[PDB]
Amino acid sequence: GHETAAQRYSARLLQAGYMADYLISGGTGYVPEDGLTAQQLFASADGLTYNDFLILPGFIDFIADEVDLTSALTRKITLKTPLISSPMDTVTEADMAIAMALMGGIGFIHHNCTPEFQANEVRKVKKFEQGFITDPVVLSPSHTVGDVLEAKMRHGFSGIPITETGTMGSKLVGIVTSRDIDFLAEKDHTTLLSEVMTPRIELVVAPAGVTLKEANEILQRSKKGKLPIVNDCDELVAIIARTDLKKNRDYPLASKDSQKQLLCGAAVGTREDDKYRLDLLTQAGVDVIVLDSSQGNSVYQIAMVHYIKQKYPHLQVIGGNVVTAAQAKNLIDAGVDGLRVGMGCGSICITQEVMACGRPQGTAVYKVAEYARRFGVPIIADGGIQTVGHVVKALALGASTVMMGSLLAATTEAPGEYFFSDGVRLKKYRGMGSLDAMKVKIAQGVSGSIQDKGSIQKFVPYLIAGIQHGCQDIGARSLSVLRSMMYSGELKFEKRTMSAQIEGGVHGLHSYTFLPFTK
Amino acid sequence: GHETAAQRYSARLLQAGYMADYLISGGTGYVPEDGLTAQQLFASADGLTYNDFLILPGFIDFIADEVDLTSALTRKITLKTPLISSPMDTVTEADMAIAMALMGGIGFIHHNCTPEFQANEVRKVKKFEQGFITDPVVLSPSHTVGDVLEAKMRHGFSGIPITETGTMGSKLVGIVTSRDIDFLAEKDHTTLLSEVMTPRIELVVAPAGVTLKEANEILQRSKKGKLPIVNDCDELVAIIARTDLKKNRDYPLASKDSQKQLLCGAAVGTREDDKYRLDLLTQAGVDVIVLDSSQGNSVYQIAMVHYIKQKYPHLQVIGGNVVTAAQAKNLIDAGVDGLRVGMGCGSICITQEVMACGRPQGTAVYKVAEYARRFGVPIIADGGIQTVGHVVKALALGASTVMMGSLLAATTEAPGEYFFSDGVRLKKYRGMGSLDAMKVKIAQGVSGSIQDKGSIQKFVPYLIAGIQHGCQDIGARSLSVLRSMMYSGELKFEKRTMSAQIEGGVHGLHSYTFLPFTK
Amino acid sequence: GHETAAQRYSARLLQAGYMADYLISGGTGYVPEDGLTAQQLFASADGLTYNDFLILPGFIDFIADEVDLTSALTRKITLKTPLISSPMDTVTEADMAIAMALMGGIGFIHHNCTPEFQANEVRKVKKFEQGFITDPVVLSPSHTVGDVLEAKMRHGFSGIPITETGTMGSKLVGIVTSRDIDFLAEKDHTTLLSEVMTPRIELVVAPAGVTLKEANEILQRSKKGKLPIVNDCDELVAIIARTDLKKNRDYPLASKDSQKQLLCGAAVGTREDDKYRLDLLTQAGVDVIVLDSSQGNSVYQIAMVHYIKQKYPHLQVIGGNVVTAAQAKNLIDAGVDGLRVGMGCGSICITQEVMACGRPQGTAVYKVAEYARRFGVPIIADGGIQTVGHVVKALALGASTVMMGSLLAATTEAPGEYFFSDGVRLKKYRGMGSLDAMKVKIAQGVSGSIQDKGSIQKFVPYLIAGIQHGCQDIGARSLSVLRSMMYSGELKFEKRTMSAQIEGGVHGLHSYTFLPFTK
Ligand SMILES: NC(=O)c1ccc[n+]([C@@H]2O[C@H](COP(=O)([O-])OP(=O)(O)OC[C@H]3O[C@@H](n4cnc5c(N)ncnc54)[C@H](O)[C@@H]3O)[C@@H](O)[C@H]2O)c1
Ligand SMILES: NC(=O)c1ccc[n+]([C@@H]2O[C@H](COP(=O)([O-])OP(=O)(O)OC[C@H]3O[C@@H](n4cnc5c(N)ncnc54)[C@H](O)[C@@H]3O)[C@@H](O)[C@H]2O)c1
Ligand SMILES: NC(=O)c1ccc[n+]([C@@H]2O[C@H](COP(=O)([O-])OP(=O)(O)OC[C@H]3O[C@@H](n4cnc5c(N)ncnc54)[C@H](O)[C@@H]3O)[C@@H](O)[C@H]2O)c1
Ligand SMILES: Nc1nc2c(ncn2[C@@H]2O[C@H](COP(=O)(O)OP(=O)(O)OP(=O)(O)O)[C@@H](O)[C@H]2O)c(=O)[nH]1
Ligand SMILES: Nc1nc2c(ncn2[C@@H]2O[C@H](COP(=O)(O)OP(=O)(O)OP(=O)(O)O)[C@@H](O)[C@H]2O)c(=O)[nH]1
Ligand SMILES: Nc1nc2c(ncn2[C@@H]2O[C@H](COP(=O)(O)OP(=O)(O)OP(=O)(O)O)[C@@H](O)[C@H]2O)c(=O)[nH]1
Ligand SMILES: Nc1nc2c(ncn2[C@@H]2O[C@H](COP(=O)(O)OP(=O)(O)OP(=O)(O)O)[C@@H](O)[C@H]2O)c(=O)[nH]1
Ligand SMILES: Nc1nc2c(ncn2[C@@H]2O[C@H](COP(=O)(O)OP(=O)(O)OP(=O)(O)O)[C@@H](O)[C@H]2O)c(=O)[nH]1
Ligand SMILES: Nc1nc2c(ncn2[C@@H]2O[C@H](COP(=O)(O)OP(=O)(O)OP(=O)(O)O)[C@@H](O)[C@H]2O)c(=O)[nH]1
Ligand SMILES: Nc1ncnc2c1ncn2[C@@H]1O[C@H](COP(=O)(O)OP(=O)(O)OP(=O)(O)O)[C@@H](O)[C@H]1O
Ligand SMILES: Nc1ncnc2c1ncn2[C@@H]1O[C@H](COP(=O)(O)OP(=O)(O)OP(=O)(O)O)[C@@H](O)[C@H]1O
Ligand SMILES: Nc1ncnc2c1ncn2[C@@H]1O[C@H](COP(=O)(O)OP(=O)(O)OP(=O)(O)O)[C@@H](O)[C@H]1O
Ligand SMILES: O=c1[nH]cnc2c1ncn2[C@@H]1O[C@H](COP(=O)(O)O)[C@@H](O)[C@H]1O
Ligand SMILES: O=c1[nH]cnc2c1ncn2[C@@H]1O[C@H](COP(=O)(O)O)[C@@H](O)[C@H]1O
Ligand SMILES: O=c1[nH]cnc2c1ncn2[C@@H]1O[C@H](COP(=O)(O)O)[C@@H](O)[C@H]1O
Repeated sequence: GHETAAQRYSARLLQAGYMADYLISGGTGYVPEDGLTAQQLFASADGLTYNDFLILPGFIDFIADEVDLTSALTRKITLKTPLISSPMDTVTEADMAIAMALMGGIGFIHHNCTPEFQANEVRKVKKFEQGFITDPVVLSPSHTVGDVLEAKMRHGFSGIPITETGTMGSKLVGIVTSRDIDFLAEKDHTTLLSEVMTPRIELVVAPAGVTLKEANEILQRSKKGKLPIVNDCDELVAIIARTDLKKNRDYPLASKDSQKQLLCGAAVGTREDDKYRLDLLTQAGVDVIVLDSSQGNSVYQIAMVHYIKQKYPHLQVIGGNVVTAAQAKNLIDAGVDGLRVGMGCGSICITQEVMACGRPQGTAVYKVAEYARRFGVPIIADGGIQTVGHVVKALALGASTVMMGSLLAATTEAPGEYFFSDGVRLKKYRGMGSLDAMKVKIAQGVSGSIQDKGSIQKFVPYLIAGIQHGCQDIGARSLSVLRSMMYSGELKFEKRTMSAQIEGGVHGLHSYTFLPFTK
Repeated sequence: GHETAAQRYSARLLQAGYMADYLISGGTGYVPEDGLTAQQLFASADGLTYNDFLILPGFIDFIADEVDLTSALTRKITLKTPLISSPMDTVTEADMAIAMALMGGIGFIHHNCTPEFQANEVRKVKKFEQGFITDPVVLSPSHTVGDVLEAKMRHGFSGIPITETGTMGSKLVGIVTSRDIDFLAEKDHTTLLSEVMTPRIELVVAPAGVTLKEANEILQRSKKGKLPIVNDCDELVAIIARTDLKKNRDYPLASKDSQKQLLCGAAVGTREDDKYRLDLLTQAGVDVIVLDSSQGNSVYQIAMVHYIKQKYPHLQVIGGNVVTAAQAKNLIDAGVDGLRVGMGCGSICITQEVMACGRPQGTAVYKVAEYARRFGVPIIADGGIQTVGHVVKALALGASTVMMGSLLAATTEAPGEYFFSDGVRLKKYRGMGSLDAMKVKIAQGVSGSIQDKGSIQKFVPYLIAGIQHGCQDIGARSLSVLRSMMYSGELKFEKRTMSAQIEGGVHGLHSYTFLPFTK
Repeated sequence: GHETAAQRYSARLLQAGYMADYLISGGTGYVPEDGLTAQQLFASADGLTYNDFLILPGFIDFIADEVDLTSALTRKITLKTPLISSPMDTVTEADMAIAMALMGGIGFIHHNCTPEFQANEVRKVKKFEQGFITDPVVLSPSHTVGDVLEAKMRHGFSGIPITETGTMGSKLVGIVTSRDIDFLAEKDHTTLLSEVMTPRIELVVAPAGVTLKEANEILQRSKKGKLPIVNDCDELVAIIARTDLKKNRDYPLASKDSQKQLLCGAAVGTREDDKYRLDLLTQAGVDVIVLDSSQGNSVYQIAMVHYIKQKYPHLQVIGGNVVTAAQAKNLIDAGVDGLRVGMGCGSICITQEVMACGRPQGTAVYKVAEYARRFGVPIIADGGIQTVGHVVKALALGASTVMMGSLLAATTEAPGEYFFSDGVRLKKYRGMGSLDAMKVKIAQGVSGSIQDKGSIQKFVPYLIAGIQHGCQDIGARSLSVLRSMMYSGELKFEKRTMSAQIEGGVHGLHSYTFLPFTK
């Protein structure tokens, strides 16, 4: 479980110089009751959003850096950070999904594209970091230096083993890399690869049947960039690459599978066409699926959940969008591994004033997460996240992970180009029901634009530090402890009037210019 | 000289199927006279700035890519691009001066710092790209792997040759790079370098007395990252690095000296302390000096020019902001190698409303350049450059090179950090007389801010393409040809009314959003 | 006469190592001709104001601090600084007129008050600093301590010699100062002054007929605060105070008469009642008069000039507001000692759009000053002064002194109270024809308000440094040299288009925040 502020304070006193007290209660020391429990905050029957309340501070006995951010994404997937990139076309193709998985989150690739385009973007994510490279790019020695330059420009790899037949079943005859084609003149599409390859007699190679770690130490001490792995009959089984040891060293939080590939999610719809799409995504090695709709409690979605679970039984599935326990029930009972929570919140959205449907997002996260914990199901809080305070609030109210759109939009890894809208660098960010990119055909999104924020690799550690410092002022050692304090009634809340929201902001200053983080 | 639009058109006709005409004039064909000559434009005796006139289009017989942008900076320095970074604290330290020299321009490092700080920033520029590295980092084999990690942390160089003294006056015992320290655990500051160095029996080395091209080919075919150069007694004379062959390939315009180091300029003032400062800068290998002032026609500046030309007679000197021929005369006669032109123009200025002094910048560039060409002296047009049209206008009016402040400010290579003030990503940009960074002490600058523009290496090729397309539309094959057409009276101009400046902008559109450049 | 930039440069060359040239011209060296002469700038026959032109920079061979700002106010009055405070009720009563005279300018007290109020404000200016105090506060010994406190609260003078009769026509019996009444409790209005005065046997005194300097040395070595001056029969002739030696040390520019009193001016109108008002002002010891009217070329003003000159022939008179040489003629011919120049310029003014009359102020200063110098008459440039650049321009065009309203308004010495208008400290500033203060009775001014600027004693040295630095970039060693360069054609001007005025200011910065001066 977790240890109370009174228990922690009592323990820190017992570690220093400064009786019948244990017999009166014991462990349950006196704390004066102040603020509201989450049960009491939401018993009000009013629509509260992240701006309408505050979390009261606790007792601190740890540094903010010791705060554990480990989170369940689904019944079976754990991420080292609570952060998810939202499956939108102006947010997340492979560049974003790689950057999020490296920083210890995940991305879900968007589906405003062909099945083959989406499966190729998933395949680009899964190939970025590797244990054994088991389907390497291979060439026959009868190819040309111009074919190595073409391969480098088509895939992006220079380290190409050369086997007789030209596949990973033939016999190894050499390797080509950058430093044996890099200096070559315009005689590229004439010089045969046998003229440039480092020949198989020169190679450091390892016998096939070595663990990844044994092979890593062999590669590591060889001082080479590639190590070929070869069976008894001297045939190319796999390669490994020293840049993947560097990627490991460079990114200590990265979300990886057992093959040391980055985790990737993808979106699909609930149409009959989405089954073929799902077949290609599972061939591409996708780790988790979001089903993707305004209103997830439907016969169409409940059918698609049952199909995915009958066909790919090891695959993880997240339920659509829900905002009530009555919606969450039918999807949990259909057998989803997580739920996405939010309807009409989201910076680009107009669904509440178009459809009349939605819910205030603080209430929705609390009500759906409180229902879902009864079955062990994780919640994603989706949309309305404008600040690190909204992330800490979403997590404190019972969300396991937080999904962001506009906060990750106009980073360098978000799709498209900047275009300098109106005296500001200012990138495009749209919404998936925008009618800008998809019978009267009603819009539910608004095609806006967002200020430049630079790289995800510089912006996500600012989110992580803000979440850890928020947990420290609360007195929570981890996100699991934070949610345990909330369901126990130890975590206390205060409501805000309008003037309380105003005094929480910046007041009657003339000029105002905050710098977010400095490194 | 150059060939005229009539001559070019007549030659293009002679190349195709489509008499006594040559005898009437010959070569000088009829063109109807339209617009003004530059001498007529400025004979008006009104203060014209870059917005108050236009250049009329010519005859096109070449592609916008064939346009030669080569420019004289001084009597003896030529740059492959007309572009200079202004010596200001919020614009140009070594990161900017490296980026500008790589893209074929130059930077002048600012002097709002100590003599040792400025000479160290010059030394960082000169060390970034190298022919023979003659003063490499060297260690003795009695040093420890923790010293190599410290040398990487302090200097930035992974590849350290090892000699028995630990200096380049000694026999080479081997080499240490990253791939023989990169995997090491916390036993770094105990393990000796003799346990990790690739010994001199394993090395590829070349005999001292090779040319740089011979040494390049030896290094290149060796496939190693370093080649040590050694004398007859096996002592380390120099090293070369394949990193510099890559830098060369990657940056085809880069402004370099005979030692293959980047060119760097620096600023100094006209005080007695600037004599010592100049000595450190010349020890650091500075290529050119700006004497830096609001008003360069002074006894103090004319003394400093004579001092520099007596003490360092091979150093290049630029005269320090003149706007009249009468000012330019005394500095040209004192023996400067170029002039900086502009006074109280420049985005951060208040000099004209504080001092009453200045001149309108189109007029000043024309008057000073037309006087300076009589003596063969190049002009830098400085300040007021808001657009690529202002660059093309400055160059057409007789400037050899253009110096920019605010246009290069708030790039990634400009000094300082971004601070997200008011829904805009901004960087700090001030002016050198701004009283925010330096007797009543009057201000001449204003401490503003500028919006983010990303990297110089992405923004300067936009300037280059805009300058070449501007030349193509004019009908000029090079910037020398453009200035030759101007002094000959072939290049034609039109004055603009206020309404003409309005119709040259964007009109009564409701929304408006231009993408500057795409690829 | 002045010495030319060519002559100065040639002299600086003769001071260092760096023939027939003197014979070709001699002293008149070659300078390339650039810009316009003032004669040529105004020959254009368009209305130029201070914003429509610039002064071209010269040759510098002195530091900006060597610049002499000495100026003629009238035919017979000289001030150590060109600066005058404008006779308006929101600008100049005695506090402002003292502060301006101390910083080496002058103030003219306003006449929107009673004759006795104006003469009392003049008397407050004249009493602030003193040589011999010839009419001191004197009390008789039959008086109380309560009388000494009432005198201190009615005049402000704590040091009171005690003579028998209680007037200067009597024997001295002691002195009372603050230090021998300050500790007394509230039993004040009982105790006789003979109980508290330092008696005449204890006093250091000097014999009548000592010069002011001899008396200064006696007071100085005595270490006392006062020195009484006494005749041979031991009667009180005068006192002097060490406070005035401190004031003298503290204000080295202060505008003083031969009795070491500050200079003061006053306004009067041209009604019959102004004849009585003038008699009180001359009894108060006023130094100079303004005749204060929108249009000074009137039969009423020419009558009042002849009256003042026939009655008070030693008094200095400034003719009213003129903008043409044809107006200036009839007032110079009536016998004025200076002229005020400007009509409809002035920040609070509406005369041009109400009356159709006025003139552009650059043209008016030039045309009136060029006419007035033929007779040796000084010009005051009045109104439209927004910057130190406008002061330098007005002086360069031929004004001897500059008179300011809105620039001195909302200082601490300007009349009235601050009242914090709209989130800014913001004081009132009205105009004298404003109908806010005073048959349809037409308004000619606009009852506005101005930002706080602190003390005149902190703001006028900023003006002085700005004027001196402006003269230095022009190459003028004094204001007389600046006007000599202008009438000779050595001083050169450039006109400004609209875009030229725009590039002289601050450009497309996002934020902008200049600090005027730092001390
Ligand atoms: N969460 C929100 O607040 C919200 C609101 C609007 C849109 N969106 C987003 O925009 C996108 C579009 O959402 P959507 O709800 O319009 O997509 P959707 O395809 O789920 O629903 C659109 C319509 O198609 C119907 N439909 C779906 N599957 C069907 C099937 N098999 N047979 C017949 N009809 C079927 C639905 O009932 C609905 O009427 C998604 O990316 C979604 O996440 C989100
Ligand atoms: N070009 C412009 O329009 C412009 C205008 C204002 C300021 N600036 C910039 O701001 C900075 C400061 O310019 P500045 O003109 O104030 O610097 P500066 O050092 O040239 O001049 C400052 C003052 O010191 C004096 N001075 C200079 N050397 C002297 C010496 N040896 N002995 C005595 N006095 C001496 C000058 O005459 C001047 O009064 C520079 O970076 C300059 O480029 C540029
Ligand atoms: N300088 C300016 O541009 C300007 C413009 C308007 C007002 N003011 C100021 O307003 C204040 C009021 O003065 P004013 O400008 O109204 O002019 P004013 O008070 O001198 O005269 C007002 C009117 O009365 C007339 N008048 C003056 N003396 C007269 C006499 N003896 N007999 C008969 N008629 C006589 C004038 O001709 C005019 O019509 C002054 O402080 C003046 O300087 C200044
Ligand atoms: N060479 C190679 N690398 C692959 C392949 N599939 C994935 N990769 C990844 O691509 C990277 C290797 O790129 P290379 O071009 O071979 O050369 P490198 O020096 O190892 O990597 P860089 O430093 O990025 O150039 C590693 O991160 C591999 O995991 C493949 O078929 N061949
Ligand atoms: N070749 C290769 N080896 C890896 C990779 N990631 C981990 N390993 C190896 O497996 C070991 C696993 O230990 P860690 O590095 O602590 O755990 P990790 O989660 O796999 O990797 P990190 O992302 O660095 O935490 C490493 O020491 C490496 O030897 C990878 O991408 N490629
Ligand atoms: N080691 C080394 N060799 C260089 C460097 N720059 C040029 N060289 C070599 O010197 C020769 C110069 O030819 P270029 O490269 O065509 O001309 P460059 O002006 O020196 O370099 P570019 O900037 O590429 O034009 C070639 O053999 C280059 O490989 C450098 O930084 N380091
Ligand atoms: N090794 C080394 N490089 C130097 C030195 N002075 C300048 N350099 C430059 O530093 C750069 C990188 O040096 P290294 O770290 O040794 O070589 P590198 O491994 O190719 O550099 P990266 O690939 O960028 O890590 C080259 O461009 C050299 O020209 C020096 O003393 N030693
Ligand atoms: N008591 C007295 N003596 C003064 C005063 N002003 C000047 N003096 C004296 O008269 C002599 C004048 O010398 P300065 O003070 O250098 O010249 P100044 O022109 O009178 O005054 P400044 O312009 O203020 O320097 C000195 O002996 C002064 O001490 C004053 O207000 N009171
Ligand atoms: N005492 C006195 N000072 C006068 C008189 N008329 C003008 N003053 C001026 O007022 C100042 C002297 O004021 P005091 O009240 O005597 O006191 P103080 O000696 O200045 O001492 P503090 O006011 O405390 O600095 C000097 O500058 C005098 O020139 C007068 O009748 N008596
Ligand atoms: N396992 C190996 N055994 C022997 N030689 C190898 C092996 N792997 C690569 N080589 C050779 O080593 C040299 C360097 O290749 P490596 O992969 O280490 O660097 P690279 O990626 O090509 O160089 P760089 O990083 O500078 O671009 C090449 O000549 C290559 O053919
Ligand atoms: N001239 C040389 N002769 C022989 N071996 C060398 C030579 N120069 C470097 N080495 C050795 O070759 C190996 C690779 O070094 P190299 O400089 O080529 O790559 P690196 O820059 O260290 O590799 P990386 O780019 O991956 O960081 C190291 O073990 C190094 O000690
Ligand atoms: N000429 C003089 N000879 C002798 N005593 C004097 C003379 N002038 C003043 N005194 C006496 O000297 C003492 C100090 O006088 P002073 O004028 O310096 O006092 P003050 O101005 O009130 O002092 P403070 O500046 O501290 O307030 C008083 O007791 C005063 O009566
Ligand atoms: O067009 C749309 N209409 C309605 N909701 C949308 C639309 N597109 C995406 N969303 C939701 O908006 C969320 C992102 O919200 P944001 O982080 O506040 O910008 C997504 O994850 C979706 O749940
Ligand atoms: O404080 C200052 N006042 C006036 N001119 C300055 C100041 N600092 C720099 N400058 C000039 O401003 C130029 C840059 O102008 P910009 O490119 O328009 O932003 C510089 O190269 C200098 O000549
Ligand atoms: O009410 C008014 N109407 C017209 N002109 C005025 C009025 N009051 C003062 N002035 C003029 O305005 C000048 C001050 O102008 P300023 O310095 O620009 O504010 C004064 O010296 C007068 O000449």
